Amino acid sequence: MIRLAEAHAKMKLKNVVELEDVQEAVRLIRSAIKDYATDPKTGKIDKSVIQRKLQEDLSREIMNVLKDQASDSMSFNELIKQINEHSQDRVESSDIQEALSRLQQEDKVIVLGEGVRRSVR
Amino acid sequence: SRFENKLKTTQKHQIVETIFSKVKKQLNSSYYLPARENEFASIYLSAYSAIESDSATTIYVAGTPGVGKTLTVREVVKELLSSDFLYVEINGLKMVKPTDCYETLWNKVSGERLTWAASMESLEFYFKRVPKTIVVLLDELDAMVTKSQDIMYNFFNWTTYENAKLIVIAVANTMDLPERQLGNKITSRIGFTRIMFTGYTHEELKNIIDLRLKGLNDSFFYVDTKTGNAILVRKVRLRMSADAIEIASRKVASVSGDARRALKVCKRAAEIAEKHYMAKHGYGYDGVQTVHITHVMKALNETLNSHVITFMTRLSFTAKLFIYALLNLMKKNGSQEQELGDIVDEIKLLIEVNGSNKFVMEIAKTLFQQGSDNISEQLRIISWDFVLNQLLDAGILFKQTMKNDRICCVKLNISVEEAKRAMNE
Amino acid sequence: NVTTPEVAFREYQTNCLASYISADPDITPSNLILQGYSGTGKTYTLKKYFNANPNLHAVWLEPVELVSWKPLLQAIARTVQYKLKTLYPNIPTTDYDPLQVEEPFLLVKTLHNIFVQYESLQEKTCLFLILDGFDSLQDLDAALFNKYIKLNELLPKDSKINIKFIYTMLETSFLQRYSTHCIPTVMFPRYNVDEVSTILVMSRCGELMEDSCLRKRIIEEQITDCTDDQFQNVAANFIHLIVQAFHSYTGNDIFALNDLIDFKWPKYVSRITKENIFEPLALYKSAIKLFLSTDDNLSQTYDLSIISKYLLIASYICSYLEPRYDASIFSRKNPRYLQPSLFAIERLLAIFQAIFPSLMKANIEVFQNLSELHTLKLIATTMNKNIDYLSPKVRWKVNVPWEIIKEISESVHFNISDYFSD
Amino acid sequence: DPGFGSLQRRLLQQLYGTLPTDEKIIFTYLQDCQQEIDRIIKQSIIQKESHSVILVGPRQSYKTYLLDYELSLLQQSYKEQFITIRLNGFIHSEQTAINGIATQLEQQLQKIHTISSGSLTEVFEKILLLLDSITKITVVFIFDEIDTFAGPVRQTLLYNLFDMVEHSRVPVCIFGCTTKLNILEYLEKRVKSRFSQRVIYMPQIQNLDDMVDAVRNLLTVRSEISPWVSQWNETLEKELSDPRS
Ligand SMILES: Nc1ncnc2c1ncn2[C@@H]1O[C@H](COP(=O)(O)OP(=O)(O)OP(O)(O)=S)[C@@H](O)[C@H]1O
Ligand SMILES: Nc1ncnc2c1ncn2[C@@H]1O[C@H](COP(=O)(O)OP(=O)(O)OP(O)(O)=S)[C@@H](O)[C@H]1O
Ligand SMILES: Nc1ncnc2c1ncn2[C@@H]1O[C@H](COP(=O)(O)OP(=O)(O)OP(O)(O)=S)[C@@H](O)[C@H]1O
Repeated sequence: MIRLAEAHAKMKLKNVVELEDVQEAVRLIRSAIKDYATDPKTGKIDKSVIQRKLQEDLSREIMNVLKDQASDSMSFNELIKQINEHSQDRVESSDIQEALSRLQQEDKVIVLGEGVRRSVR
Repeated sequence: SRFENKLKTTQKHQIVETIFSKVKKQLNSSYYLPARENEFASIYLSAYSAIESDSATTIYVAGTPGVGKTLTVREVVKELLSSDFLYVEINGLKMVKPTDCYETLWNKVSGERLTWAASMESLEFYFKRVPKTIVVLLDELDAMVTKSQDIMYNFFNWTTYENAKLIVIAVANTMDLPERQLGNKITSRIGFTRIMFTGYTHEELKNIIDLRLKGLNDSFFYVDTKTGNAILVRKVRLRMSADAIEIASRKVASVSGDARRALKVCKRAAEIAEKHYMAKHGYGYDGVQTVHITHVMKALNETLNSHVITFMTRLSFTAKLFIYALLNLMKKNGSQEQELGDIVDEIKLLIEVNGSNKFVMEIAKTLFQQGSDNISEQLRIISWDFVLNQLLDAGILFKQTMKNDRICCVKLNISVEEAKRAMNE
Repeated sequence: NVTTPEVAFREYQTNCLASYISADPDITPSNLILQGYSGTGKTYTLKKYFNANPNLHAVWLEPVELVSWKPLLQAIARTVQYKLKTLYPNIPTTDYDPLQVEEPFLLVKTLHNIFVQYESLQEKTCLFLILDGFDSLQDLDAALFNKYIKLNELLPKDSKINIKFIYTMLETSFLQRYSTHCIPTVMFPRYNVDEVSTILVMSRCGELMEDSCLRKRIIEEQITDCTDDQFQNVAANFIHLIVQAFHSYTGNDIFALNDLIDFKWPKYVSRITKENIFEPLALYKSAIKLFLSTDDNLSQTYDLSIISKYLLIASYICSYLEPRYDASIFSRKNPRYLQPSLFAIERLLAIFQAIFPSLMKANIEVFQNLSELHTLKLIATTMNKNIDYLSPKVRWKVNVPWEIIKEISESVHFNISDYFSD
Repeated sequence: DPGFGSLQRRLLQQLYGTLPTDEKIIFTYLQDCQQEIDRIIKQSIIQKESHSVILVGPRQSYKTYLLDYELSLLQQSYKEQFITIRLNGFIHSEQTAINGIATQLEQQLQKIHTISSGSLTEVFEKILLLLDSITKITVVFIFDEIDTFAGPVRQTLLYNLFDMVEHSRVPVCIFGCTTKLNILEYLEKRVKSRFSQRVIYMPQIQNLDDMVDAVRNLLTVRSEISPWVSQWNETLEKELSDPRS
């Protein structure tokens, strides 16, 4: 990890290793290993039920926020810093994109321009 | 007899009879016939030869239920009633014990209550001593002939006697019954004189349906719009569109061709239309009517579709998690047999493969402790025993019995495919 | 509306029990599961609850003193009918044969016949039927718990009297099989060490401060007349001592401790003196010679003889030596741990004649002592107990551990470390 | 104070459903089904139908609850119009079930205004001749864990009762409760054919909101028992309303 992250930082002519430059190092080391817990033989013939529940709970929480956030409009980025940063590691936030897209189909909220995100009347 | 009046009471406030009610009333499964015509005459002449000439024979008939055969032999022995015999419906599936038949026999012969031993003793006695034809209905013979065929051995060795005042009308389910459990020696006495009953064609189904609808087809009632009562205040008429009857007959004749199934599905669509008409006017229970194709479409589709899919789409999220993990195991080990604790390990996997996401955090928390960090650190997930059971008893899952709950096996009774599809919704 | 009692370590359970149980048969659920392992006082907290609320009515059964469900039913019948006869002496009644019921449905019919006559009651009243240990029935099957759950439904709904069960069970591996019924249940977790000591002392001071031996030794020693507290102090001290010294050996039991206390109290009394009563320290430093060994045992130089010694020591040789090797390591020219494999006769005789110190060929005393062994269950047969002495399929295997083998070898002076090689 | 005890009494007897039958509150997420049952049962009593049916669904699915709700509701309306017979599959073996029928029948006749006399065979043939044979009494059945009768060995009693459904002039009705979703395949060809093929699956709660509303129904009281009833229900709906409570 260290001899490889410093090489990544050498690439791009970076003079000092950042923090968001060991993360792809971890990714690369995990290229080999991603898919087994107790026994090997990855297999992994690639929408899951637990993914369903993830989207669902995110929808719950974000609806509760945007209905508690009376200024019904806020950016995706502002919303992320409002929720996805309160605690442990940030989430993909494109799964958040699918969440808000559902809330457009269901029409519980309205993006209303990229700059903000409003809810429905 | 004695208790029959004990079921008759007086308080009856003019029970309301609507149209489809009368329909189903004549459409009841109880009240010449077209489908079995030459069979009628064939068995009629068999019994005619056997009795009018005072002989004794064995009329074997077999075929799946619902082919009218019980009704058919009854019609034959009913027209024969008018022209010596004891119609004794010995139904093996009605006999409490297997031997109980004897006693009925042992009663109908003299009216005595002794054991099966003296029963058959005096029976054979009567069969070989009495100087000189009693139609004993061996309904659903299978039950009686299960232990060692001794029962049927007797029941036919009796028949083989020449001057035996004993005609038997045996009905079995399958054709090869005498050739798979009965003794060869028994099979011979059974003889080759067995009449087979085929299925029913949708033509015959139309015939029987219009028969049940003879006096009522497309007919007129006198219905008071106020109460919904029907009398065979406007004189309404009703048509039973024979196209739906056609399609029902076709569908039943396809897979089974059974009179019972067809009658019942017709009744079902009828009462569905009935409840819709009742709702549309609200008569409660105290211009022109019809039965569209769509009614029978629904009533018939409901007799085919299952619910396991529409059920598993409603189980607790814990259950769906369990099933999805089990499917991952099935495809990972290709064994379609998993170990229970192994499934627990896989559930742990599935929960942790996703990152420390706050939502995965909530899931981990609740699924391992209902919030309340005060009490936490469960080994196996919450309700896991409970959901396992809720599955097992529901016939979906199937598990062997070992008090060691980490190496006991588990298998899906349903198809893997339908389960996967259920996960996909 | 009911008086909830208080128990030193059943606060939540007391409250929830008084909550799931009251006078009103309507707001009282059908069944109930007091669950928990033996040693949590269920049979005691329940009693100390009922004695606080005498207006109600209960029956107490001992499913362990019964054996099967047949005596269970019969006892239920007799107890119910007698309890009602003794609960309302005025109402005339026709007692039904409690020895007539032999089927779970016969029970329901009998109870219906018993209750229909009590319809002269002034109000709907409950009757709590307590089964104390429904788990430990020696003939339990999967199909009994529900068999007893469902009796609520079969019985009439508007009877003047309402039977309501209270099951008691342990081994959560059993209750799990019936979760989906969602019958209300209370659990009693086992105690921690400190609360164990608390319960134990507050329950056994009444035994130990006034037992015979201590009071005797009071006058038997210099009198040193003193108040009741001095005995309280010394007894409680001994209690904390024994529990804190044997906990790791006994677990969180209350019965095992109630056995060790009585096995080690008399001697401890014997080792008291005139002075140590105000000094628990030296008292301990003096009585120490018991605090450090259970002494719960009440390698023997087995009576058996030389020929028997050799018979046994040879019959042990194929707990590791399969017949593949014996004819090699014994010719005339680790599975020490695992359960022993099965011998066959005339192999035992083979190795015997091998390692007996041409000297002996007679076989009357040999087989004599062989039968002696088999009566001592040291070399038992996997097959039956009667045909072993033929020569049908029959296997013999040793049932002595390895230490007695060391003993027999050293005593007979023959060495065995050779034949085991790895 | 007396009021608080009274209100606790009310709330508790609600949370067992032990309120008087006219006051029972059935959840919305299954009303139609009992409605579907209501017709199914009442037109089997008033209009004297003789159809069978099997309720099916997991445990704790109010099956017996809906049944007894309907029967009680009809009792105050049509007291003597019928009799009720329940034979739990668990406690009643295939043979004991005969005596169960006999005894429940006789003690229902003795309530509506010699049967158990004889042997098992004799009492069975007696109930046969009694059932198979101003208004006629309808006899409603209720089975718990009907599947246990549907063992691979016999499936006898079910067969006989469905025969009664098919023939007897006395309008009978059967409500088989069970849990095996694929109940049908258990039933043999003869039994299945005898069976009216009508089995109603009991519903489950499909939406979190439905459970919230069910809790609302349960906890709410509809009259004044203690002065706090208004305060009680308002605090109730307050706590149940906020998705952050
Ligand atoms: N030709 C017909 N006309 C009118 N109704 C019929 C006709 N054929 C069959 N049915 C009906 O369908 C039922 C079928 O009963 P059966 O076939 O006679 O009995 P089964 O074939 O012996 O079945 P089991 O008793 O289980 S072997 C009859 O009782 C009628 O209700
Ligand atoms: N809180 C307590 N207060 C006083 N004594 C207690 C307490 N808890 C347990 N005991 C004592 O410990 C004994 C154990 O009672 P049991 O109920 O028999 O134990 P158990 O867990 O029921 O095991 P059993 O008898 O096999 S069911 C009681 O009889 C009391 O003497
Ligand atoms: N006497 C009763 N009065 C009111 N509700 C009852 C009664 N007995 C049981 N229940 C309720 O019945 C519900 C569970 O359904 P039940 O029909 O009793 O059992 P089930 O599992 O649904 O079907 P069964 O009974 O197991 S065949 C629970 O909500 C109980 O509160």
